[PDB]
Amino acid sequence: HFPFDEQNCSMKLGTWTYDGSVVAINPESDQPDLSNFMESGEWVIKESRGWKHSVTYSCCPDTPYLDITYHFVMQRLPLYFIVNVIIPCLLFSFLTGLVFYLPTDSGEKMTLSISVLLSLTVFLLVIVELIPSTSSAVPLIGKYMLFTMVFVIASIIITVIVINTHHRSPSTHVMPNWVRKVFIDTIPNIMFFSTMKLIKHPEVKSAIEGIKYIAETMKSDQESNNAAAEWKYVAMVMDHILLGVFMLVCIIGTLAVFAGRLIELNQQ
Amino acid sequence: HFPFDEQNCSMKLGTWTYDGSVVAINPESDQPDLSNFMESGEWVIKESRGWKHSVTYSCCPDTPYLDITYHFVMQRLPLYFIVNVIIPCLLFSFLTGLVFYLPTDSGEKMTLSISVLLSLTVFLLVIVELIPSTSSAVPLIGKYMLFTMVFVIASIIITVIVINTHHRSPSTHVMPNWVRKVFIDTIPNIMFFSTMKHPEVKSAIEGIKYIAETMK
Amino acid sequence: NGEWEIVHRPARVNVDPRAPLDSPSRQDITFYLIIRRKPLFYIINILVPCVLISFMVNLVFYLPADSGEKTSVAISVLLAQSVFLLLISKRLPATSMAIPLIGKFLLFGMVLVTMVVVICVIVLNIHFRTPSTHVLSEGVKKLFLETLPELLHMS
Amino acid sequence: RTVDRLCLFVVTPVMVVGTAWIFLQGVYNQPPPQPFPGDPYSYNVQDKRFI
Amino acid sequence: AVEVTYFPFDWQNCSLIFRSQTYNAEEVEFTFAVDNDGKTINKIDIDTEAYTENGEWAIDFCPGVIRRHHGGATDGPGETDVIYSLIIRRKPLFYVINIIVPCVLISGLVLLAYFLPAQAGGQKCTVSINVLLAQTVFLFLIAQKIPETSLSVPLLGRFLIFVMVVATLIVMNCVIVLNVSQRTPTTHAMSPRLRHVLLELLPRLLAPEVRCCVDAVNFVAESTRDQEATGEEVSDWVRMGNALDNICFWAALVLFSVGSSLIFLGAYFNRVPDLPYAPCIQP
Amino acid sequence: IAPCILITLLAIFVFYLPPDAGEKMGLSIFALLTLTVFLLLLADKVPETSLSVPIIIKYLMFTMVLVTFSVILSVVVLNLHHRSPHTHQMPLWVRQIFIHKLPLYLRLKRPKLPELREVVSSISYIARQLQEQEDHDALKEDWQFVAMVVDRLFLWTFIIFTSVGTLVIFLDATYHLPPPDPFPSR
Ligand SMILES: *[C@@H]1O[C@H](CO)[C@@H](O[C@@H]2O[C@H](CO)[C@@H](O[C@@H]3O[C@H](CO[C@H]4O[C@H](CO[C@H]5O[C@H](CO)[C@@H](O)[C@H](O)[C@@H]5O)[C@@H](O)[C@H](O[C@H]5O[C@H](CO)[C@@H](O)[C@H](O)[C@@H]5O)[C@@H]4O)[C@@H](O)[C@H](O[C@H]4O[C@H](CO)[C@@H](O)[C@H](O)[C@@H]4O)[C@@H]3O)[C@H](O)[C@H]2NC(C)=O)[C@H](O)[C@H]1NC(C)=O
Ligand SMILES: *[C@@H]1O[C@H](CO)[C@@H](O[C@@H]2O[C@H](CO)[C@@H](O[C@@H]3O[C@H](CO[C@H]4O[C@H](CO)[C@@H](O)[C@H](O[C@H]5O[C@H](CO)[C@@H](O)[C@H](O)[C@@H]5O)[C@@H]4O)[C@@H](O)[C@H](O[C@H]4O[C@H](CO)[C@@H](O)[C@H](O)[C@@H]4O)[C@@H]3O)[C@H](O)[C@H]2NC(C)=O)[C@H](O)[C@H]1NC(C)=O
Ligand SMILES: *[C@@H]1O[C@H](CO)[C@@H](O[C@@H]2O[C@H](CO)[C@@H](O[C@@H]3O[C@H](CO[C@H]4O[C@H](CO)[C@@H](O)[C@H](O[C@H]5O[C@H](CO)[C@@H](O)[C@H](O)[C@@H]5O)[C@@H]4O)[C@@H](O)[C@H](O[C@H]4O[C@H](CO)[C@@H](O)[C@H](O)[C@@H]4O)[C@@H]3O)[C@H](O)[C@H]2NC(C)=O)[C@H](O)[C@H]1NC(C)=O
Ligand SMILES: *[C@@H]1O[C@H](CO)[C@@H](O[C@@H]2O[C@H](CO)[C@@H](O[C@@H]3O[C@H](CO[C@H]4O[C@H](CO)[C@@H](O)[C@H](O)[C@@H]4O)[C@@H](O)[C@H](O[C@H]4O[C@H](CO)[C@@H](O)[C@H](O)[C@@H]4O)[C@@H]3O)[C@H](O)[C@H]2NC(C)=O)[C@H](O)[C@H]1NC(C)=O
Ligand SMILES: *[C@@H]1O[C@H](CO)[C@@H](O[C@@H]2O[C@H](CO)[C@@H](O[C@@H]3O[C@H](CO[C@H]4O[C@H](CO)[C@@H](O)[C@H](O)[C@@H]4O)[C@@H](O)[C@H](O[C@H]4O[C@H](CO)[C@@H](O)[C@H](O)[C@@H]4O)[C@@H]3O)[C@H](O)[C@H]2NC(C)=O)[C@H](O)[C@H]1NC(C)=O
Ligand SMILES: CC(C)CCC[C@@H](C)[C@H]1CC[C@H]2[C@@H]3CC=C4C[C@@H](O)CC[C@]4(C)[C@H]3CC[C@]12C
Ligand SMILES: CC(C)CCC[C@@H](C)[C@H]1CC[C@H]2[C@@H]3CC=C4C[C@@H](O)CC[C@]4(C)[C@H]3CC[C@]12C
Ligand SMILES: CC(C)CCC[C@@H](C)[C@H]1CC[C@H]2[C@@H]3CC=C4C[C@@H](O)CC[C@]4(C)[C@H]3CC[C@]12C
Ligand SMILES: CC(C)CCC[C@@H](C)[C@H]1CC[C@H]2[C@@H]3CC=C4C[C@@H](O)CC[C@]4(C)[C@H]3CC[C@]12C
Ligand SMILES: CC(=O)OCC[N+](C)(C)C
Repeated sequence: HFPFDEQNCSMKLGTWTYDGSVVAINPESDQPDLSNFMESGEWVIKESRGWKHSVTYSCCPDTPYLDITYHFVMQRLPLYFIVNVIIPCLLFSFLTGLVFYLPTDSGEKMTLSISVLLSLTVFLLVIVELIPSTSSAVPLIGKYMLFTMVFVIASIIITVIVINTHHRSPSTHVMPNWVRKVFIDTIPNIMFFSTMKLIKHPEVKSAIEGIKYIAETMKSDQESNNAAAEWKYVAMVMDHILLGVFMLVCIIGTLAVFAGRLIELNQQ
Repeated sequence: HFPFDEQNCSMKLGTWTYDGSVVAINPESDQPDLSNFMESGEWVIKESRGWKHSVTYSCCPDTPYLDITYHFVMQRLPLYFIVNVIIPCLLFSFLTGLVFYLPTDSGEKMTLSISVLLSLTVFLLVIVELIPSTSSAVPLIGKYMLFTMVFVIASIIITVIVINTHHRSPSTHVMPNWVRKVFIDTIPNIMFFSTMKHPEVKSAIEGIKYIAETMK
Repeated sequence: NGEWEIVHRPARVNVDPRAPLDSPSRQDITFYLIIRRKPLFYIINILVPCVLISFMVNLVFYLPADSGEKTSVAISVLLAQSVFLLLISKRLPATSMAIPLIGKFLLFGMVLVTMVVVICVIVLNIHFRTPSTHVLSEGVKKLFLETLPELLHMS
Repeated sequence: RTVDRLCLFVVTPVMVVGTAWIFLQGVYNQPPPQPFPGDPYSYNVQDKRFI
Repeated sequence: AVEVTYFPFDWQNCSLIFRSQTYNAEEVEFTFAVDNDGKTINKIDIDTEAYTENGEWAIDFCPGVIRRHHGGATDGPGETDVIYSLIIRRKPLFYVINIIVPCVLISGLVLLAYFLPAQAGGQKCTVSINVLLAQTVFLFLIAQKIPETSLSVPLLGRFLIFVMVVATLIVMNCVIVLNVSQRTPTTHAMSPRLRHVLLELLPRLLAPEVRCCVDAVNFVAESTRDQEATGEEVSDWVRMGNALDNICFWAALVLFSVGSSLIFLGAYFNRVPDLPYAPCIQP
Repeated sequence: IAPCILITLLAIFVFYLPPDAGEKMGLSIFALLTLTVFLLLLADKVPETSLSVPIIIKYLMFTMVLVTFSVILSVVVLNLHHRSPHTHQMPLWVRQIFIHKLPLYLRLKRPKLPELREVVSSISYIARQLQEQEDHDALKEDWQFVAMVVDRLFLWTFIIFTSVGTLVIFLDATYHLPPPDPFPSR
């Protein structure tokens, strides 16, 4: 649950070379003396308690071995990690989804996504130094950072797919019928949809045929423009769906990571 | 003057509990003994000297205590800081001014300027680590870093202004007379570059005229 | 230990036959610890981000040349790998017996990303050719516009 | 575009296979079954070497 | 214990507590030494012959107090100690030049994105997101300097987080303006509400040969007319984006200036309190 | 060393990137930023004395100077490429050197009734405008060909200087052998 974790640290004290039949130890009080305890800026001691234990081994029934164990239940103060670690990661997670509202024709989607990735990579240098290096379990803050890295990389992959779709033309591709039915017809109906979708002379003869050539050329160009516009519209629809999905993923991932432990701490 | 700084490090030595009237200390020589001194790869000892002093303290108002202060005046060897710190800063500072030779139509002005700023930002960490948190003075290397930073910031601001001027639409913004007077007429003199009956037939005729006017 | 698990823990009495009896080096008792690292921390915090970012460079081949953002993606991946190498350089000794496995992967990925940047440069150079600059021979057309597209099953 | 697709089909499998090889060296790296090579004894209390 | 709230424009209260390790107050007691004039020196003494000034920390006050406690019968023998309170003031000159001023300038660069064009070669996002990358580098720097306690947040960290949030919101603003400016009729329908708000309400607030050739010529004329109309609609979208950029610049400037001013005026009013003690060092 | 070599090859290959891609600045300057990262990496390992400079530091500063010069020369090439044909007239010496002499030595071969009266006037105007468009295109192509020639010259220059400098430094490092005798005669 780091940095919202609670620890239980003990101090076991005993006479090293004397057993209970020669030297007996008893607690002075049921609790450690905290009357002269200096305030900690990182931990709050919730509970403290000293227990005496006596162990008799089956081999030696007349020789007890004694100890006194003082345990402290302590709660970390999480403000430093909240400010320095969690908030920047949340900002990068939020910035991840904004690429899907940027137009492809801007020519800056890759800039935005890659710069968010580079910022996260630099932030790794803070994460590694401020996170425990144990392998008993994954820190919760580490789970959040891995989540953010994975989904910015996914955003980059899907953005590359969207940019590839935007630039398709009849000179390279032909729209499948399923693409049309899924993206131009069905999806926008569950969306806002406020979007579209004498003469013998060689020279006079050459001039007439040339004028017809220009007219045919721009007819073909307009047809290709319409097909490219259909591809661009498909790309825009995918971008809107992905914007919604990624913002939802950001919110739900943040909550699914932190809210369980935060609600548990609120109950206490 | 860091990294071209000279320091004067002292060593005050004296008998703690004996005053000059019971124990007297005298220097063996006017200078510290440097016969067995190992050469330093970072400092050169320009001067060294030992002075005897008799000082009265508040604790013992009537008994002056003696001390010998040995001071060393040393000069830093700046080659390491020149090569490792200053030269990259020179490189970025020189690259700062080149955005104004980069055309706007390239669409790369902000890339160059902001990336130079990023490099200097990455370099600011080293200069931060190398000096004390002391308010007596700003180091010369710190002054140079701040100057380069402000230089790049001003370059970015003026580059944004230039880009804004370049893409100014004719329709939205008419050219003011002061702009045309200064930048197009006055300034270019000091520098040197150039100075800048079926209805269907009627429908076709009107269409050709429309194309001509559109290209007008 | 949070990072090490004990696999073997033998003890031995070692006697050097060649050493003299009156030497302190004749006899010793040695206790050995064979320990395995638990790599979960390094996996989660280094290897998955580094491997994913390195694999991300292959997306440039699916980026159209008209985007004007291929080499930027590739060189940025190289910069990220450099940051990872900076991270890893502080955690291991600078020994010469072997290249670490993570170091092997980082060097391999950086060489591959450099090759990818070169490929992107060449592809962009080919893309922006015009009649006024270059001549498009018929063999080049026959190969790259009818033969390889059929072989590669491009749309 | 054709050159780009060929590079996609050549470079990507090479990187995948190289990464797989490099990390498979480490994944199946294990300490030896016995503490000392050439010595079959396990040095464990489950096998006491009685006199 | 370091009170971090106004770091690096902070002042601290460091205690020096002296006591007998062995004896209770009844066995050994303390009194302050008296000067040559017979005045009790209830403070840290400073001899001008044997004092050096710390470059970063100035000592404003240093009173001393002899405390007696546990004198009640329920506590047993009385105990005593002597506590000196060094009230020290940081000299923040280094943090101002090396960290704060560069951070402020680079954070303020994000406001320039509103003045770049909302077109392909404008590079608004390239400016703002890279400012966010530079701020992340500054976060790496600041993590190595600030204290690592959680009783409050240092002012340096608060300012950095604030400018990062502002830069993120301005990145979102740039994305929205780029989205609005680059709408084309073939993929976006004109919105009369947004147009009326942005462009009207808001400035106020603040033979077959002959026939076939004629057909081709008419086709060309109509194609040119359609192209002109599409260009006109693109112009309206661009103008609406420009108006949005214009007002959003003022909003962002007000937010940035007000927040930075409040954060640093918090430091301005954090001065060593006017205590009734004599100064530690005589002038 | 290997990352430095890789970044150096990318610095060389910037001169093969076409100006119309709008990507030379990004590649060159990010190569420089990567070199800065490796300077940070080396900062934790090098001796901090000032009697001499390590050879690896000389190599790292040589690479940084090379990448900086790649940035500068790429800016020069982009300035030549996007030169406005009408505000800038090509000097005759530029034409002679960079369009006629240099391309041969660089193996760069450049390829190759009032209504009727008003109709006539409109057609003549359109043809005249297309003629001026062609002339502007020709001048722009001349400037762009000069930019291409200059880019190829800088590519060859960078290859030569890089190879020579890297060879010199690597041979200086390689032949530094330990003493055959512990106490050499000096
Ligand atoms: C954080 O971590 C710490 C651990 O570091 C943890 O501390 C534990 O706290 C719990 C309390 O919540 C402790 O449990 C209590 O222990 C009391 C002391 O137990 C010892 O002493 C007993 C008394 O010995 C004398 O009397 C008996 C006859 O009664 C006699 O035979 C003896 O010779 C001697 O004269 C002794 O009986 C007891 O032995 C038991 O336990 C050991 C060890 O498991 C076992 O080997 C024995 O067989 C036997 O079961 C032991 O030596 C104890 O008095 C107390 O009992 C009360 O509660 C129980 C609840 O089940 C009731 O049944 C009982 O009637 C009493 O009301 C209770 O068991 C525990 O020992 C602490 N552990 C340590 C190591 O300190 C904190 O709780 C943690 N904090 C968190 C999580 O918040
Ligand atoms: C973890 O690390 C520990 C060390 O800290 C490893 O323990 C070492 O394991 C190896 C392999 O099990 C041991 O080597 C073997 O030693 C035996 C015994 O040899 C002894 O007795 C011989 C007879 O008196 C004597 O000749 C030997 O001395 C010779 O060799 C040493 C080598 O250092 C040399 O210094 C001397 O001058 C001699 O030349 C020694 O005192 C030996 O029988 C084994 O034989 C192997 O090698 C021979 C060829 O040389 C070959 O013919 C055999 O078939 C066989 O392969 C072998 O040398 C070593 O002694 C241990 N070191 C200790 C205990 O300190 C441990 O294995 C590591 N665990 C891992 C990696 O899992
Ligand atoms: C690593 O670092 C160590 C030092 O820490 C290096 O060791 C030094 O190496 C040099 C060169 O090998 C040595 O200088 C040579 O010394 C020999 C022997 O001189 C000694 O014996 C003499 C006996 O007759 C005696 O007279 C000498 O005394 C004089 O010189 C010493 C010098 O320290 C001086 O202190 C005295 O006051 C005297 O003046 C001394 O005890 C000598 O034969 C060599 O002569 C060479 O140079 C002369 C130049 O005139 C030339 O004529 C000869 O032909 C010959 O070429 C030379 O002076 C030095 O003494 C070593 N220092 C030590 C051992 O402490 C070591 O070499 C380094 N290793 C590497 C690989 O770099
Ligand atoms: C680095 O810092 C050290 C201090 O830490 C400086 O050292 C000072 O050096 C100057 C000399 O340059 C010293 O001044 C000389 O002191 C001598 C001894 O003074 C003591 O003893 C006499 C006799 O009992 C007492 O009267 C006196 O009060 C002291 O107790 C004097 O004999 C010298 O006098 C001669 O020089 C002066 C100046 O030229 C003449 O006017 C005299 O007539 C006479 O010729 C002289 O005053 C000084 O005391 C040193 N201070 C300490 C604390 O050691 C270094 O100079 C400094 N380095 C640099 C380069 O900044
Ligand atoms: C720098 O740090 C020092 C040390 O922390 C501060 O000096 C202490 O300041 C606190 C107040 O913040 C003082 O505590 C107050 O003492 C008053 C006097 O009673 C004390 O002295 C008598 C002497 O006979 C004892 O019998 C008695 O037990 C006390 O020790 C109290 O009247 C005050 O009471 C208030 O607080 C308590 C809770 O703590 C409430 O229960 C009361 O109702 C009431 O509200 C208080 O306890 C302390 O004595 C000072 N220590 C010294 C001077 O040695 C400096 O002020 C600080 N400097 C700054 C911040 O500028
Ligand atoms: C693309 C996906 C797979 C992410 C990249 C995974 C890379 C980094 C590989 C390299 C070595 C791999 C590890 C090697 C061994 C094991 C086996 C078992 O103990 C669980 C998984 C685990 C621990 C692997 C997890 C994934 C791993 C860390
Ligand atoms: C190819 C890319 C993703 C590089 C990383 C490959 C990693 C994720 C793969 C390659 C081979 C995999 C191993 C193959 C087989 C097994 C045995 C089984 O008990 C599951 C874990 C384990 C040990 C796998 C762990 C993950 C692994 C190491
Ligand atoms: C996100 C933007 C708006 C704000 C950025 C600065 C952040 C870090 C600031 C804004 C408000 C601040 C909080 C305001 C008040 C308190 C109560 C105090 O007893 C402990 C610190 C604490 C809990 C602050 C922590 C830092 C804080 C959360
Ligand atoms: C030439 C450019 C492009 C490459 C980078 C500059 C390099 C070669 C320069 C910068 C500073 C220089 C060093 C500065 C001073 C000294 C001390 C003396 O013993 C002469 C050589 C030596 C050690 C120089 C060697 C060359 C050097 C390292
Ligand atoms: C007598 C005695 O111990 O004095 C110590 C202080 N000093 C060295 C300044 C006189």
